Amino acid sequence: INIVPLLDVLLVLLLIFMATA
Amino acid sequence: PLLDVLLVLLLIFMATA
Amino acid sequence: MTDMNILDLFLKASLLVKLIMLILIGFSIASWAIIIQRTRILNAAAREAEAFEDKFWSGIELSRLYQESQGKRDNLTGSEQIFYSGFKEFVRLHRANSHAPEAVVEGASRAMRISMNRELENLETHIPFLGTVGSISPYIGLFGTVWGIMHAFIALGAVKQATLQMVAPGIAEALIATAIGLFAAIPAVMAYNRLNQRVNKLELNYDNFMEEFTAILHRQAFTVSESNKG
Amino acid sequence: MTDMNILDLFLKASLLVKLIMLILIGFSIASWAIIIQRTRILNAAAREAEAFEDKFWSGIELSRLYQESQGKRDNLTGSEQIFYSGFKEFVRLHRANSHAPEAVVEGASRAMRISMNRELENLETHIPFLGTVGSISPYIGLFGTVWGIMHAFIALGAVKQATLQMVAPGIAEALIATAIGLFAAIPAVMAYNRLNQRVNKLELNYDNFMEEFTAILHRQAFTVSESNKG
Amino acid sequence: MTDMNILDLFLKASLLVKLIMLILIGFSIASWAIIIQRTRILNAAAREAEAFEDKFWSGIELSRLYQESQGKRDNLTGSEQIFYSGFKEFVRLHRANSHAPEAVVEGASRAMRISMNRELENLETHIPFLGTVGSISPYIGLFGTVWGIMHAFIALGAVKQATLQMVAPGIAEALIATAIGLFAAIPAVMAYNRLNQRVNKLELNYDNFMEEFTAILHRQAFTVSESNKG
Amino acid sequence: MTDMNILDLFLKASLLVKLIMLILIGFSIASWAIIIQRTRILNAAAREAEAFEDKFWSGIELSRLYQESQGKRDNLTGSEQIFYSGFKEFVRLHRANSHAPEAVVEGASRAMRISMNRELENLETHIPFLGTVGSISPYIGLFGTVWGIMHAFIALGAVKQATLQMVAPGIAEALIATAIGLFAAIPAVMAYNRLNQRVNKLELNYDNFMEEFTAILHRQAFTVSESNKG
Amino acid sequence: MTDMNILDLFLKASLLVKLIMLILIGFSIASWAIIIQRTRILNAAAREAEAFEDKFWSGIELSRLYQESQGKRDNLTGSEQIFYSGFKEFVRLHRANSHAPEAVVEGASRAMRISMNRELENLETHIPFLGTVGSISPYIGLFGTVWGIMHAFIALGAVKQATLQMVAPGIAEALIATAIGLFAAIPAVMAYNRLNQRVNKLELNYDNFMEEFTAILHRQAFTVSESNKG
Repeated sequence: INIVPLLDVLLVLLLIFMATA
Repeated sequence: PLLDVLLVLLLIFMATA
Repeated sequence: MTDMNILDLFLKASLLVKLIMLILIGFSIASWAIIIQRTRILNAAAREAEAFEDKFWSGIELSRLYQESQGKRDNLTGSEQIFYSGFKEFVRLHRANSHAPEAVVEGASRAMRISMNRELENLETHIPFLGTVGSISPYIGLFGTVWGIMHAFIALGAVKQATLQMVAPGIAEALIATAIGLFAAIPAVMAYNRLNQRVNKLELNYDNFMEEFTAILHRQAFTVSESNKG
Repeated sequence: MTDMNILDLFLKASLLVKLIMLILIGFSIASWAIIIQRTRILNAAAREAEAFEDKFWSGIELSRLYQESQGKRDNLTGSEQIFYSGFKEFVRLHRANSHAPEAVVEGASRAMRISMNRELENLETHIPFLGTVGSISPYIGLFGTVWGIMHAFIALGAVKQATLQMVAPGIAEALIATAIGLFAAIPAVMAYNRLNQRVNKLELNYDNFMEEFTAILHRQAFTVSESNKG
Repeated sequence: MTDMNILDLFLKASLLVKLIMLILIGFSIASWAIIIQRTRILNAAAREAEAFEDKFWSGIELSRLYQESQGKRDNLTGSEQIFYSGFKEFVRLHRANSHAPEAVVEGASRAMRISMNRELENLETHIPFLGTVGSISPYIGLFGTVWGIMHAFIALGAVKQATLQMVAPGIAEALIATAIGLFAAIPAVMAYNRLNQRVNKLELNYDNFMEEFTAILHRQAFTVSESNKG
Repeated sequence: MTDMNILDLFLKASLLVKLIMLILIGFSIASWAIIIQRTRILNAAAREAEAFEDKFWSGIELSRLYQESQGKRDNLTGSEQIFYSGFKEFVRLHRANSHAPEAVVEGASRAMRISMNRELENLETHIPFLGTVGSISPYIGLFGTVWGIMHAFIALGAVKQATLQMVAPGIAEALIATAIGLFAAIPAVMAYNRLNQRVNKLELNYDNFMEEFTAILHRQAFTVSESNKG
Repeated sequence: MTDMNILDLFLKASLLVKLIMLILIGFSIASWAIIIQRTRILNAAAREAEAFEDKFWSGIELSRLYQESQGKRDNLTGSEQIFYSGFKEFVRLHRANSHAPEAVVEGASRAMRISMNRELENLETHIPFLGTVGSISPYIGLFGTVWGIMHAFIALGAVKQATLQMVAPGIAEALIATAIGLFAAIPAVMAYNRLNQRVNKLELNYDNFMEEFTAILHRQAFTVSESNKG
């Protein structure tokens, strides 16, 4: 199981999530 | 890792509005 | 108060996301099915192989043993199947090339290798699917999760005014997707490792048997050749 | 004022969350039990192997030592059991088929390797259980954390305006599964690797005993067989 | 309703990101074509190897089979190629240096190794690229996604009143990159493991053949050499 | 203006949080000192091993180099230690067991292997510490960071008008432990790898030299024993 | 619109941030350089070993071959060095113990193994650096992101009015750190696997040749032993 690419995204998600305000 | 952002999603969900 | 049901989240899922979740569900299910079936078959094969190895090493006569196996030959496996075929090849090469115990023994061993590789295949079936599924699924889940997220930001940018409320559903769905992928993945990978280990164990045992039968066949062929001349 | 007790979440955790905690904690207990038992067993196995090697390489003749071992053959482990099995099989094979000392060596060696395999099997019992539990438990915690995640999202879905008031119970509720999973995982992998290392040590020691004893048996067989023909 | 559909976003994609996307799409197509061509090659090779195995094991005369192979020598493949190489080498060396059967045998084994490895180059060809893709692709997608997302995200923070619109479309697009990367990775990795499996199978088949043929050639050399001296 | 510096919030870490941070700091110091000491130790051992091998493979007499190693016996490591012990055991068993040059040299070589095991164990000392610390200290920091943030969002849950500043301080105070743990882990893993690679280099040094010396000692015992019977 | 090039964020980045970034940049540069030089080395070695074996198998005189290689002993590489070492040690051993072709053969085999392993290390230099790099860099991207979000929280908590603007630099730092980590990693993984494969291929080649030359030399020693008694 390679895991590296997994969550390095999600952090990104919550930056636009923050941009929602 | 999987667990670590379970929080981050919940947290920034809880705090965004 | 309303029970917090994932169903409301499901029916809002896009075409692609729902389809991918279905892919993951099916892969997980078949993972379980293969794990169970292969596990049972492997355990039983190992036990029968142990019993037959001990029976052969019980000092039992080779020809007696071969007659006894040949009686029920229609159901041979693993050690005993290889024994049967190899004994057959030893018999025939000794009948044709008794003058060459070493050459006869070599053809014996080759018949044995043939049968063994056959059994290794017969037993390994579907396992590479296990490894494939375990190794591939997390990427699938991440893909679906990313897709949902993209549609979420599609919902967000197309609105002049920002807000958290408009985006939560997409996030929830996509994260569920990643989770599902991981759920499917972990069992597959664990099973893949375990099964390959036990398979290697069997393989080592079989190779050991092949060489041991080979050398015993060397002694048998040489002795049968010489004592019938003096 | 009310004390900020950690159980304030556990009691308010959703039934699924408490189920996840219970299962993970059960695996935590099992991890501890098997870890400790294997720890004691390996320490004792190392000490017994030390004890038997110390007397075996003390110069004592192997016949008397074999009779001593037979006194409790019911009760043999590790190097001592390898010793007795090799002694017995070597004597019987040498007396039965002295004409082929190499055959004596080979049969006895395979018997010794058999005993060593069995002892290694004894030492490794349930160790893979520890490894698998350590690898897997964080994901069992994942299941519950995810269900809490979705409960929290549907919780916020109740109010028209989103805000940092509503779902924090649901959030800290969700995370309990993850925490209990990590609680289950840390010692399990810790000890899995540690006992893996110690068992590698033990396996190496037993193999070296097998090698020296096999060579001793080979020399005894060859010298005795050659002398018988003088 | 803005027709904010994925195709157009890709059309108006930023410079470096669009370059990355084209790179990945090419990776995808090339993976596709490599899979297809190599699948054809391996299927046909499996078929041809199958038939050649079946015809060889038939007890057919070696010289006759060699002549039939020779008739199309210009287009030999697989076990046919190995057989031709070894057999021709054997005949030549036998007719030149019949006095050293071991030497001729060794040369023949050399020749079969040479042709066989050549064949494995022919077959394995480009697979390591499939591995390379299934290895890098996720990270390339990450990288492009990150670069573009950074651009938009920090473009946000240079205005007094942070507004969602200046970013959401941009990040929605940028994520397309990682999506594509994983979409390419999936079939890539599936095909990788599949093809490597089949290749190992071929390898074992060929090696077993090489050994059996080696035994046969040893036997023929020795039998003919001793017969001519009677 | 309050000095909320990294050190400030670290000191103002809550009891569990401050304790976790301190534990991580202790791990860091321990790993750093271990790494430097073991690194210089590896450099010294490699220097000594290479110099001694250069001296041995120059044709120096076995007895002369042997007593020269006896001279610093109390300060021998690695290859020099192994050679000294090997020739000592070989000579001693030969004088006691000259009748079996093979048995003598095999006993001496196994004693050499035992010394090699002991010195390798000395080398690995403090190394598993580094590996597992690097593995786990992330867990120690992150667990506490996680719980603190949970409690922080529980607290800000009571606010009608949510603002991050009611949680940003707590979130940072939590994340400090994670950051320090990982910062200390990085070098742990790097040094673990580098020093383990050196360790395997030295281990191969020792196995190869042991095999060379064992063969040379077999030759020496054979020559001396055969001459003794002239 | 601000010409918001990444260089600006880097230059505005904090000191530790810039240090981390440059650390990654250096790792990447060295990674590419290692891959390049090592690849050229291995290509040259592959070609020269291939040609050497081709010419050697051609049936040319072994002694003439050793003369010619000794013509440039200063510049032996791979197969050539192994041949020279084996043949020289063979010459010496036969001059000592032609009576024991088995002993002489084993001694030459040890010599060739030594030469081979030395060559293999000479080839493998810095590969483990690539392994370590591909192992660590993403962890670096992580910790960098963590420090970035840390400074982000410091800034966000110090303003009377919460504004997402203050954290923008921190997360920008996180993004740049992670991007550099990925960029350094890609080549690492790719080339690391590639190079391990190639070197193992060469290792197979050399082992095979070693065995072949071993049998040839055993035969040649026996032939010379028989001829000397003529």
